Amino acid sequence: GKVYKKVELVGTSEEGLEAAIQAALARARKTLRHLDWFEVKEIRGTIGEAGVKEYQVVLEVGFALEE
Amino acid sequence: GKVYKKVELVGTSEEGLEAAIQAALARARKTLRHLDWFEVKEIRGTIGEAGVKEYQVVLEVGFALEET
Amino acid sequence: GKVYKKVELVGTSEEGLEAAIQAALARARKTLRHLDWFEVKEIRGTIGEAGVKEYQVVLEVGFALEE
Amino acid sequence: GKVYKKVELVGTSEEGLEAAIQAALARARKTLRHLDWFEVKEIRGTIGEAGVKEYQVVLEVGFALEE
Amino acid sequence: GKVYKKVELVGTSEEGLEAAIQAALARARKTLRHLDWFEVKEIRGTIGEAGVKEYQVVLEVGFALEET
Amino acid sequence: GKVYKKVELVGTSEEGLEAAIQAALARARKTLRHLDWFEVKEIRGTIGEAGVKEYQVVLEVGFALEET
Amino acid sequence: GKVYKKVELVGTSEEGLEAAIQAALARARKTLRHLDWFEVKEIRGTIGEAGVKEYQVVLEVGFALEE
Amino acid sequence: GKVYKKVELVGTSEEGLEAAIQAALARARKTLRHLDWFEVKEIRGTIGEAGVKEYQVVLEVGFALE
Amino acid sequence: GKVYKKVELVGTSEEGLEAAIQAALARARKTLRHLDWFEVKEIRGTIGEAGVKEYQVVLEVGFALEET
Amino acid sequence: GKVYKKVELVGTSEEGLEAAIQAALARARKTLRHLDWFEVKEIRGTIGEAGVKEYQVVLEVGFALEET
Amino acid sequence: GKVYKKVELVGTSEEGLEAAIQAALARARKTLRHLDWFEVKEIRGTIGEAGVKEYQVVLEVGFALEET
Amino acid sequence: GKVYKKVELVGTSEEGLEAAIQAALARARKTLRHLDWFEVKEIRGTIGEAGVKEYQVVLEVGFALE
Ligand SMILES: CC(C)(COP(=O)(O)OP(=O)(O)OC[C@H]1O[C@@H](n2cnc3c(N)ncnc32)[C@H](O)[C@@H]1OP(=O)(O)O)[C@@H](O)C(=O)NCCC(=O)NCCS
Ligand SMILES: CC(C)(COP(=O)(O)OP(=O)(O)OC[C@H]1O[C@@H](n2cnc3c(N)ncnc32)[C@H](O)[C@@H]1OP(=O)(O)O)[C@@H](O)C(=O)NCCC(=O)NCCS
Ligand SMILES: CC(C)(COP(=O)(O)OP(=O)(O)OC[C@H]1O[C@@H](n2cnc3c(N)ncnc32)[C@H](O)[C@@H]1OP(=O)(O)O)[C@@H](O)C(=O)NCCC(=O)NCCS
Ligand SMILES: CC(C)(COP(=O)(O)OP(=O)(O)OC[C@H]1O[C@@H](n2cnc3c(N)ncnc32)[C@H](O)[C@@H]1OP(=O)(O)O)[C@@H](O)C(=O)NCCC(=O)NCCS
Ligand SMILES: CC(C)(COP(=O)(O)OP(=O)(O)OC[C@H]1O[C@@H](n2cnc3c(N)ncnc32)[C@H](O)[C@@H]1OP(=O)(O)O)[C@@H](O)C(=O)NCCC(=O)NCCS
Ligand SMILES: CC(C)(COP(=O)(O)OP(=O)(O)OC[C@H]1O[C@@H](n2cnc3c(N)ncnc32)[C@H](O)[C@@H]1OP(=O)(O)O)[C@@H](O)C(=O)NCCC(=O)NCCS
Ligand SMILES: CC(C)(COP(=O)(O)OP(=O)(O)OC[C@H]1O[C@@H](n2cnc3c(N)ncnc32)[C@H](O)[C@@H]1OP(=O)(O)O)[C@@H](O)C(=O)NCCC(=O)NCCS
Ligand SMILES: CC(C)(COP(=O)(O)OP(=O)(O)OC[C@H]1O[C@@H](n2cnc3c(N)ncnc32)[C@H](O)[C@@H]1OP(=O)(O)O)[C@@H](O)C(=O)NCCC(=O)NCCS
Ligand SMILES: CC(C)(COP(=O)(O)OP(=O)(O)OC[C@H]1O[C@@H](n2cnc3c(N)ncnc32)[C@H](O)[C@@H]1OP(=O)(O)O)[C@@H](O)C(=O)NCCC(=O)NCCS
Ligand SMILES: CC(C)(COP(=O)(O)OP(=O)(O)OC[C@H]1O[C@@H](n2cnc3c(N)ncnc32)[C@H](O)[C@@H]1OP(=O)(O)O)[C@@H](O)C(=O)NCCC(=O)NCCS
Ligand SMILES: CC(C)(COP(=O)(O)OP(=O)(O)OC[C@H]1O[C@@H](n2cnc3c(N)ncnc32)[C@H](O)[C@@H]1OP(=O)(O)O)[C@@H](O)C(=O)NCCC(=O)NCCS
Ligand SMILES: CC(C)(COP(=O)(O)OP(=O)(O)OC[C@H]1O[C@@H](n2cnc3c(N)ncnc32)[C@H](O)[C@@H]1OP(=O)(O)O)[C@@H](O)C(=O)NCCC(=O)NCCS
Ligand SMILES: Cc1cc2nc3c(=O)[nH]c(=O)nc-3n(C[C@H](O)[C@H](O)[C@H](O)COP(=O)(O)O)c2cc1C
Ligand SMILES: Cc1cc2nc3c(=O)[nH]c(=O)nc-3n(C[C@H](O)[C@H](O)[C@H](O)COP(=O)(O)O)c2cc1C
Ligand code: NA
Ligand code: NA
Repeated sequence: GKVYKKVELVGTSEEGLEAAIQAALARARKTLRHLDWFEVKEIRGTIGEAGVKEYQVVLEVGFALEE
Repeated sequence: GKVYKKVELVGTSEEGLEAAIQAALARARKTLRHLDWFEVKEIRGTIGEAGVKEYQVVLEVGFALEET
Repeated sequence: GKVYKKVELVGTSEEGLEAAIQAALARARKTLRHLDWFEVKEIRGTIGEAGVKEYQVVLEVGFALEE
Repeated sequence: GKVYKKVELVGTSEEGLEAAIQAALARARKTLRHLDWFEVKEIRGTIGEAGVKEYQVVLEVGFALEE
Repeated sequence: GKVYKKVELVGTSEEGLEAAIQAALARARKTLRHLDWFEVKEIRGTIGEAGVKEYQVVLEVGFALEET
Repeated sequence: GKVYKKVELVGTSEEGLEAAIQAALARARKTLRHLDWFEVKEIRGTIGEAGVKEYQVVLEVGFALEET
Repeated sequence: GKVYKKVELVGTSEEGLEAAIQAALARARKTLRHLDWFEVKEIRGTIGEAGVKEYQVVLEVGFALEE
Repeated sequence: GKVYKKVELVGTSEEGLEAAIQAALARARKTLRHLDWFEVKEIRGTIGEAGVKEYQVVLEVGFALE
Repeated sequence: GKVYKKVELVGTSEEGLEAAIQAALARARKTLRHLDWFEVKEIRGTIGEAGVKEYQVVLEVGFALEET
Repeated sequence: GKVYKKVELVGTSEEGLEAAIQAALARARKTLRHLDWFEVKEIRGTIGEAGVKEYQVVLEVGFALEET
Repeated sequence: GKVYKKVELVGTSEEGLEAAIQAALARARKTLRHLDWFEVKEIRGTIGEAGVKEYQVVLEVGFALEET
Repeated sequence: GKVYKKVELVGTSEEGLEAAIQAALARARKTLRHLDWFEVKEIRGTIGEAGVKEYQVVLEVGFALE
C-alpha cells in the first residue's frame, strides 16, 4: 500500500519549544506536500548571558509519498 | 510498603505541550485518586494547514494504590 | 584540544517547561562560566489538585573548562 | 483535547507473527471501544521439538477515552 | 492463542530490593489471577538521614487473561 | 572508500509485515539505485473492524552513493 | 537454582520472517538441548531486483544448562 | 593486546538477586577460567503462590582468553 | 523554582546490592546535604575464587541545591 | 528561527575510523553546503583474511538550510 | 537459509582503537572460520600515569555457520 | 566498601579520536587523583573546509574517592 518518508529536521527559536517545532514545520510546508505527523527526537539548545539563547528541537516529520 | 501503578496516557491539545499534559492529568483526576507524578515518554503530533494541528504527549502517570 | 564538562541539573517550575529549563540555567550561571549548550534528558513532574504541580526538566549543561 | 490510553498486551499464536498480533487485537475488541493504533514492543517466543512453539508479540494498543 | 496483559507497578520497601518486589506482587495477587512473570524496569529510591529510606522497584507484571 | 546513505521509509500493507516491507522497497527501487540493505526500526499499525487495518513497518534503507 | 545460557544467532530466509526464525532454531537444535525461549533483537535484510533478497532475524536463544 | 570473551548467562534463585547472580557464577567457574567481571543486563522472574517463585538475573560474564 | 543536582557514584560491597547502594549514600552524606533520591543505572561486579568479589552499583544521586 | 536538516550517511575506509568519517564528509561536501556538525550512531565493519576489511561509521550530518 | 552466530569479544591495545579491534579479530581467526562482520558495542578503557593505559573495544563478531 | 565518582567530560582534537580522549584525561589528571577507567558515551564533532574540524568525544571518567 501507501509509502511514507520520514525526514529529520531541527527547528530553532529563541522563544520556546513550540515555536521551534513550528519553525521546522513551516519550512517543511514550503516544499513538501502531504505532511502528516511529527515525532520529537531530542530537545537541545544553546546558552547565553540571559539563559537559553536558542531552543533546538530535533524532530522527524512523516509525509505520504505521491503516486 | 506502598505500591503504585503507572498508566500510559496520551494528552492532546492544539495549544501546546503543557496544555496536552494538563489534559491528560485532568482526565485522570476524574476517576483516579492519589495521582503523584508523571513522566513524559514521547512528544508527537499531527500536521495541518497552520503547522502543528495537535500536540500529542505520551506520558506515564504514577498513583498510589489503595489497600483492598 | 579544549575540554568541556557536562553537569546534570533538574530545573523546576510551576509555570512550564521553558521556565524549568531557565531556572536550571540561571542557577548554573551563578557559579559556572563558559556555559555553552544543554541537552534535555527527561521531562517529569508532580501532580496536585490543579493538575501539574511542578514541571521538572532533567538536563545536561555543557561548559568549556578554563586553562 | 482528546485523551488516549495505551495498554500493553501479549498476543500469542503457533502460526505466526500476524496471527499473534491479531489475537491480541481480537481480544481487545471484545471489551474496548475506539481502538485506534498499535505499536509492537517485542517479539519473543517458546521453543519445542519442531522449532517455534508459540510466537509471542508484545504490543501497546492505543484507544480513545470516551467522554 | 492465549492473550496476556502486562501492568506496570512500583513496589516499595524500607528493607530491600526483594522486599520491594514482593510488596508489588502481594498487592497484585489480592485482585489479579494467573500472575505469571515479572520484568524489572528500574530501581530507584528515596534517601533519608540514615541512607536509603525506601527502595522502589518499577516492574512489569504479566498475567494470563481468563477466557469466556 | 564507498559512502552510503540511509533513508527512513514506512511501508504499509493490509496483508502483512513482509508485504509492508516489500511495498517500501518497491517504491524505493522506482527512483533509487544501489539499494543494498534494510533495518526494521519499528512495527506499528492501525486498528479497524477486523483487527489490523494497516501494518506499518518503519525501516531504514541503505544504498551506495554514486560519485558526482 | 538452575542456570541458563543465551546465544545470539541470525536466521535467514528468502521466504519471510517466520522462516528466518525457524532456520536459526533448526540449526540450534542440531547440537543444543533444552532449548526454551527466543527473543528477537533485530530484523534486517538485503535488497535485490525483486525487493527483499534475504530476511535476516537476529535473535537470542535461551537454553537450560545440564547438571 | 589481551582479548576477553563475554558470555550471557541467566542465574536463578528462589531466595534473591545475589543468590541468582552467585548461581550463574558458580556454574561458570566449573568450566571457565580467568573469570573477571560481570554485568547485569536484566532482572526478570516468575510468580507463584508466595509471590516471587524464581528470580532470574540475566548477566554478561567477562573472562580473559588464555 | 527549586533546582536539583545529580551526581554519579559507584558504591561497592562484598556483601550485596543494598550494602553497595548504602556505601555510596553513606559517603555522599559526609559532604552533601539535602540528598533526596537515587536511580540505579547499572549493576556490575568483579569475580574471584568464591564467585562475586565486589558488587558494584552505579547510581545517580539527586540533591536539592541550597540557594544563595 | 533557522532550520537544519540531518542526513544519515555511512562512511567507509580500509584505513581507520577517522578515515571512514572523513570519506562520508568529503562526499557530503561535494553537494551539500553549510555542513555544521556530525554525530556517530554506530561503528561496524567487515572482516577479511587479515582482520578488518572495511571500517564503517554510521553518522548523522547536520547542515543549515539556505533561506529564500 | 544460511545461519550466522554472533560472539562478544573485547579487544584491547595500548596503541589505539583500531589496534584493539584488530587484536580481537586476530584472536578470533585463530579458531573461527567465515568471520564476516563486526559491530562495536562499547569503547572503554583504563587510565594510568600517561592517560590511556589500555583501550578496550567491546564488539560483536558475526560468522557464517558451516552446515553439517 | 570503596566508593567511586564518575564525571562526564568532552575531549576534543582536530587529529583523531584517541587524541580527543587523551586530551580529556590529561586535563582530568591536573586536578583529580586515582583516575581508574573511562567509558565513551558519544562521538560527535564539527565540520569545516577540511572535513572534520574537531572530533568531540564525550566520556565518563571513573575515579576512586579518597
Ligand atoms: C476502560 C478504562 C480506560 C476506564 O477507566 P476509568 O475511567 O478510570 O474507569 P474505572 O472503571 O477504571 O474507574 C476507576 C476505578 O479505580 C478506582 N480507584 C481510583 N483510584 C484508585 C486508587 N488510587 N487505588 C485503588 N483504586 C482506585 C475507582 O474507585 C474506580 O473503581 P470502582 O469503579 O470499582 O469504584 C480502564 O478501566 C482501563 O484502561 N482498563 C483496562 C482495559 C484493558 O487493558 N483491557 C484488556 C483488553 S485485552
Ligand atoms: C569547576 C570545576 C569544573 C573545576 O574542577 P577541578 O579542576 O577538578 O577543580 P577542583 O578545585 O574541584 O579540584 C578538584 C578537587 O577534588 C579533590 N580530589 C582530587 N582527587 C580526589 C579524589 N580521588 N577523591 C577525593 N577528592 C579528590 C582535589 O583535592 C580538589 O579538592 P578541593 O577542591 O577541596 O581542593 C568543578 O569543580 C565542577 O565541575 N564543578 C561543578 C559545579 C556545578 O555543577 N555547579 C552547580 C551549577 S547549578
Ligand atoms: C555542591 C556543588 C553543586 C556546588 O556547586 P558550585 O556552587 O558551582 O561550586 P563549585 O566549586 O563546584 O563550582 C564553582 C567553581 O568553579 C569554577 N569555575 C566556574 N566555571 C569554570 C570553568 N568554566 N572552568 C573552570 N573552572 C570554573 C569557579 O572558580 C567556581 O568557584 P566560585 O564559586 O568560588 O566562583 C558542586 O560543587 C558539586 O556538584 N559538588 C558535589 C561533588 C560530589 O559529587 N561529591 C561527592 C559525593 S560522594
Ligand atoms: C482485568 C482486565 C484485564 C480486564 O480488562 P477488560 O476485559 O477490557 O475489562 P475493563 O473493565 O478493564 O474494560 C472494559 C470496560 O471499559 C469501558 N470502555 C470500553 N472502551 C472504552 C473507551 N474507549 N473509553 C472509556 N471506557 C471504555 C467499558 O465500559 C467496558 O465495559 P464493557 O466491556 O462491559 O463494555 C483489565 O481491567 C486490567 O488489566 N486490569 C488490571 C488491574 C490492575 O492493574 N490491578 C492492579 C494490581 S496491583
Ligand atoms: C484502579 C486500579 C489500579 C484498581 O485495580 P484493582 O485493585 O486490581 O481492582 P480492580 O477493580 O481492577 O479488580 C481487578 C479486576 O480484574 C479481574 N481479573 C483479575 N485477574 C484476571 C484475569 N487473569 N483475567 C481477566 N480478569 C481478571 C478481576 O476479576 C477484577 O474484575 P471484577 O471486579 O469485575 O471481578 C485498576 O483498575 C486500574 O489501574 N485502572 C486504571 C484506570 C485508568 O487507567 N483510568 C484512565 C484514567 S485517564
Ligand atoms: C521528495 C522526495 C521524497 C522525492 O524522492 P524521489 O522519488 O526518490 O525523487 P528524487 O528527485 O529524489 O529522485 C532521485 C534522484 O536520486 C538520484 N539517484 C538515485 N540513486 C542514486 C544513487 N545511488 N547515488 C546518487 N544518486 C542517485 C536519481 O538519479 C535522481 O536524481 P535526478 O532527478 O537528479 O536525476 C525526496 O527528494 C526527498 O525526501 N527529499 C527530501 C525532502 C526534505 O527533507 N526536505 C526538507 C524540508 S525542511
Ligand atoms: C554447550 C556449552 C553451554 C557448554 O559450556 P561449558 O560448560 O563451558 O563446556 P566446554 O566443553 O565448552 O568447556 C569450556 C571450554 O573452554 C575452555 N576454557 C576455559 N577457560 C578458558 C579461557 N579462559 N580461555 C580459553 N579457553 C578456556 C576449557 O578448557 C574448555 O575447552 P575445551 O572445550 O577445548 O575442552 C557451551 O559449549 C556453549 O554455550 N556452546 C554454544 C553452542 C552454540 O552456540 N551452538 C550454535 C547453535 S546454532
Ligand atoms: C563454533 C560453534 C558455533 C559450534 O557450536 P556447536 O556445533 O553447537 O558446538 P558446541 O560444542 O559449542 O555445542 C554443542 C555441545 O554442547 C553440549 N550441550 C548441548 N546442549 C547442552 C545443554 N543444554 N547443557 C550443557 N551442554 C549442552 C553438547 O555436548 C554438544 O556437544 P556435541 O555437538 O558433540 O553433541 C560454537 O562452539 C561457538 O560459538 N564457538 C565460538 C566460541 C568463541 O567465541 N570463540 C572465541 C573467539 S576469540
Ligand atoms: C537539499 C534539501 C534540504 C532540499 O529540500 P527541499 O527544499 O524540500 O527540496 P526537495 O527537492 O528535496 O523536495 C521538494 C520536491 O519534492 C517533491 N514533493 C513534495 N512533496 C512530495 C510528496 N509528498 N511526494 C513526492 N514528492 C513530493 C516536489 O516535487 C518538490 O519540488 P517543489 O518544492 O518545487 O514542489 C533536501 O533535498 C535534502 O536534505 N537533500 C539532501 C541530499 C543528501 O542527503 N545528499 C547526500 C550527501 S552525501
Ligand atoms: C539521491 C541523493 C543521495 C543524491 O544526493 P546528492 O548527491 O547530494 O545530490 P542532490 O541532487 O540531492 O544535490 C544536493 C541538492 O541540495 C541542495 N543544497 C545543498 N546544500 C543546501 C543547503 N544548505 N540548503 C538548501 N539546499 C542545499 C543543492 O543545491 C542541491 O540541489 P540543486 O541541484 O537543486 O541545486 C539524495 O538526493 C537523496 O538521498 N534523495 C533520496 C530520495 C528518497 O529518499 N527517495 C524516496 C525513495 S521511496
Ligand atoms: C571457551 C571459548 C572462549 C573457547 O573459544 P575458541 O578458542 O574459539 O575454541 P573452541 O573450543 O570454541 O573451538 C572453536 C570451534 O568452532 C568451530 N568452528 C570454527 N568456525 C566455525 C564455523 N564457521 N562454523 C561451524 N564451526 C566452526 C571449530 O572447528 C571449533 O570446533 P571444535 O572445538 O569442535 O574443533 C569458547 O568456546 C566459549 O566462550 N565457550 C564458553 C561456553 C560457556 O558459556 N560456558 C558455560 C559457562 S556457564
Ligand atoms: C572531587 C569531588 C569528588 C569531591 O567531592 P566532595 O567530597 O563532596 O567534596 P566537595 O569539595 O565537592 O565539597 C562539597 C561541596 O558541596 C557543598 N554542598 C553540600 N550540599 C550542598 C547543597 N545541597 N547545595 C549546595 N551546596 C552543597 C559543600 O558545602 C561543599 O562546598 P565547599 O567545598 O565550598 O565547602 C567532587 O568535588 C568532584 O567530583 N569534583 C570533580 C570536578 C571535575 O570534574 N574536575 C574536572 C576534571 S577535567
Ligand atoms: C527529577 C526528580 C526525580 C525524582 N525521583 C523520585 C523517585 O525516584 N522516588 C521518590 O520517592 N521521589 C522522587 N523525587 C522526589 C524527591 O526525592 C524529593 O522528595 C522532592 O524533589 C522534594 O525535594 P526537596 O524537599 O529537597 O525540595 C524526584 C524528584 C525529582 C526532581
Ligand atoms: C545480521 C547481519 C549483519 C550484517 N552487517 C553488515 C555490516 O555491518 N556491514 C557489512 O558490510 N556487511 C554486513 N553484513 C553482511 C555480511 O558481512 C556478509 O557479507 C554476508 O552475510 C554474506 O556472508 P556469507 O558469505 O558468509 O554467507 C551483515 C549480515 C548479517 C547477516
Ligand atoms: Na594490553
Ligand atoms: Na570493597
